[PDB]
Amino acid sequence: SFRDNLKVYIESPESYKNVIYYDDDVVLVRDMFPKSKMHLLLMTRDPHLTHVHPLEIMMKHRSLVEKLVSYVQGDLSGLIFDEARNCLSQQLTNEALANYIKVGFHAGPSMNNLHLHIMTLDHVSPSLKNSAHYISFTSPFFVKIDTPTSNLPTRGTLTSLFQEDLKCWRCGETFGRHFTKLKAHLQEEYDDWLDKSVSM
Amino acid sequence: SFRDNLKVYIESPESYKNVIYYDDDVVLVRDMFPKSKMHLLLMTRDPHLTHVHPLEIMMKHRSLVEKLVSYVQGDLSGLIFDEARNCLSQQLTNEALANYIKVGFHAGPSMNNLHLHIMTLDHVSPSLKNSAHYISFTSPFFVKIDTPTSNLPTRGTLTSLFQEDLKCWRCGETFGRHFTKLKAHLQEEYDDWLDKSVSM
DNA sequence: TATTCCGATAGTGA
DNA sequence: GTCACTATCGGAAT
Ligand SMILES: [Zn+2]
Ligand SMILES: [Zn+2]
Repeated sequence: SFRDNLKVYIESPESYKNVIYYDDDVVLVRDMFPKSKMHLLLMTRDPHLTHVHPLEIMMKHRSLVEKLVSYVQGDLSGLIFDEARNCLSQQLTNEALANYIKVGFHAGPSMNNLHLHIMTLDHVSPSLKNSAHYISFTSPFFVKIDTPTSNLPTRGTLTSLFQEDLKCWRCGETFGRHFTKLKAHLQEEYDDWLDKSVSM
Repeated sequence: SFRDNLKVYIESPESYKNVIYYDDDVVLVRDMFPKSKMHLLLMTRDPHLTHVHPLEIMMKHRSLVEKLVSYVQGDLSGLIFDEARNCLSQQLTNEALANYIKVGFHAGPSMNNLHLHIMTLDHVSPSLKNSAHYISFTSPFFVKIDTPTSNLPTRGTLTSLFQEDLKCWRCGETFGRHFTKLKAHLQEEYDDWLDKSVSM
């Protein structure tokens, strides 16, 4: 099944150059279809935990949540900032980049192996091809890793999000269902953010 | 306006080789986007009648209706059969062709100059490109010229027809909204009809 | 809400 | 229900 496509990264990380980190516990791998300039996946290698739904992970597996956050903010932090500088600009400091990165799970992932998204905010990417892509990362469907448990969405409830009008995440401008127009505007927003960020 | 596109044929039929007949009263012209193998338009040149709605023509202009029918069955009859043989097959007799030709108005034409469609039944044509095309010629939206007045549709009432599932005019097979599949089937139906018709 | 391919659907401009 | 262009929307296979 296509839904098991990610299992090869946790089973044989030694085989993939796009696996930019692995140890006995986790794998950090580049998303094959990046939905922002930088888009990485952090995957547990635990044979049981990998098949636990991310909302259940957030609710009842706080040790794993803390462990993943610890990887992101510690041992993988330098690596992630270098990936971001290569994907965006060498001229961007850790401080600028940290405020331009989000980390979270999809509330309804299609792939069955638990994967934590670590990505830049731009959503400027050739692989961003439709409204559902965009909405999945910019609505409550994207469950940020620091969401309090009492604020988690209920499994299966967010279907209707995907039919809503499009709004730019940065400035709030609306685009109805005109995805192509949104796309062009996201480019502009990135150009703007970059100019402002390097200008210090 | 694009809606006045046909007026050139009644104003200056002398200028167009695809005007296959003209006199002081009418013009017979090839449809520029034929929706069957043969698709002709018979147009009154009368400055007033040309802008009368076809349903009003059918209801209250019986002399013009009779005159158009007289052209079709009389002085233009040989011409129409030749067009049909060239468009379909030389091997088809007048008798076979007469049962494979329909004559009628659209209940809601876009073009403003009154035009009577004279066309073969096949609907096999590169210009037949969507469901609305097909439905416009095979439903009550196509008002056959011999429709009794008491059985005419009311102006503006047939909008909903265009959303219905597709059915083959010849054998009744249904295709949902799969237009491409209908198209392929119409080809087959034409091949079948042709084989049967020349086989005397 | 995995991608990709095809095709139906919708709005516009002329 | 003029055409033609663009883009959105929808199902199916993988
Ligand atoms: Zn914006
Ligand atoms: Zn049929």
